[PDB]
Amino acid sequence: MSDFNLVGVIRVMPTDPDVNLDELEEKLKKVIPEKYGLAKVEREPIAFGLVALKFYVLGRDEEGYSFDEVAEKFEEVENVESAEVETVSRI
Repeated sequence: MSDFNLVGVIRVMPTDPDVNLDELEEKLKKVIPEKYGLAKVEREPIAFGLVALKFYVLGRDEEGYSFDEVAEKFEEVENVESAEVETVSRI
């Protein structure tokens, strides 16, 4: 087929308000495995001083692709409190 037919949006919550965001994204973007693609990075700041990051990761609906997998790789990065897969959709 050659394209991407799925998108999984992973929400990452930083450990605390003081976390440098630009650096976080840059680190997370390179932790994204080779076969996945990036479609969009969004910031959703919250009232308490923190700002959640939303990654729209591209993949395929075939063995070998696991959005929970990249969420986990995301959780290994420093200053990341947690990474979850909010939803997955066909594209």
